[PDB]
Amino acid sequence: YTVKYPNL
Amino acid sequence: IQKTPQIQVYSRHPPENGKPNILNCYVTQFHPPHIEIQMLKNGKKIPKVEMSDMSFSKDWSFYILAHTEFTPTETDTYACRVKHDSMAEPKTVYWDRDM
Amino acid sequence: MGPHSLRYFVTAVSRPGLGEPRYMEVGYVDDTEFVRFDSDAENPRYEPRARWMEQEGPEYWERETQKAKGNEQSFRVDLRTLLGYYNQSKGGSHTIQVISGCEVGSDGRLLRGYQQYAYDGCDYIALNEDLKTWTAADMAALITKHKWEQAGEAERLRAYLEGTCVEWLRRYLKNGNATLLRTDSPKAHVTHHSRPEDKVTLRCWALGFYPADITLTWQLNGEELIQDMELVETRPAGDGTFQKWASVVVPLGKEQYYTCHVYHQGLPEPLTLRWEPP
Repeated sequence: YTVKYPNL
Repeated sequence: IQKTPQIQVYSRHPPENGKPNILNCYVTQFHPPHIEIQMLKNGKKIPKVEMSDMSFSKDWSFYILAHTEFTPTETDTYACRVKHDSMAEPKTVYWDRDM
Repeated sequence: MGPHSLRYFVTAVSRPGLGEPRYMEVGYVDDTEFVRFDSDAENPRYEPRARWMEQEGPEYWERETQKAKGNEQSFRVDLRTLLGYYNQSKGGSHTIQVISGCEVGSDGRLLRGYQQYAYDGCDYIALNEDLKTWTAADMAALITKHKWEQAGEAERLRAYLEGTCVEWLRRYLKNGNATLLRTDSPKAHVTHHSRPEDKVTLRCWALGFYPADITLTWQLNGEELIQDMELVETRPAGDGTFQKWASVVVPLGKEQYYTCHVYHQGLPEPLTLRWEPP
């Protein structure tokens, strides 16, 4: 299932 | 950097004059994702044209299927027109029932 | 059985003045859309794109939905951030894309983990094969590279790709394997078309096949033509199946010298076809 993406 | 769409125009089934069919416009390899896609019967915009949901490929380009119902005749001309930021003017592809 | 993949493709598109960025998450199991989240709606939610996923309960959907909404707003910031890095107008439309996931072997084990980013259609950053380090693709990306280092995210993402990613991939194949393995064999036939002077065109059609992976050849007396054989890209019928053709220009009267071959995974053996004049 999905991951939380970090800010760029 | 912007990328130019490629277009294919073609039927779901092999055409037979007088027989209902679906005409497809398959647009790929484009970027940015915003795109306007029309299909035309004899110069005239076709009103009911359904668009698939948009996806992109591993190379980042977007692709999308537009389509409409039609009954092919011997003399009706069909085309697909695509306006996209990557191109000066709109791009049009005519249906060739042999392709 | 072969290998397997769980992939998520994500798109964030700003459209300033026209409202909030359009956000989209699409999930694939073995290159087959199976979930989608589309921010363009009053109460957006994660949703099944294959019937076998309806087997999952409202608890699962809620949780993916909430994750996706979080990700959405985070990418919204990323868009403002990126304008900064690149010294860009606050007026233009810009695109962030992400492809991330895991592929495993027949033994259920991790063959490969990856995550790559692109801004406005160009590569931005990527987790290297070593699942520990980053390759920044330009100078703005180096700012993120160093930011993701000073926060240990090369280790946090290493758990996902090896742990939950692989595990859920197993849970997913579980319920979807019978549908996934589906196969529709191509039906093929050869058409005949004119050409100036003493040449003609022979077109080998393959229709109604799934999946899209297929191969067509033409043979002059048992030998593949390569040179100046024409073809189109594999393309969707619109009904779940695919289409391809390949054509050759041959000499008028020499058509029976030519043979078309269709190699597809659903076939007991390759098809062999000839132009036949009724």
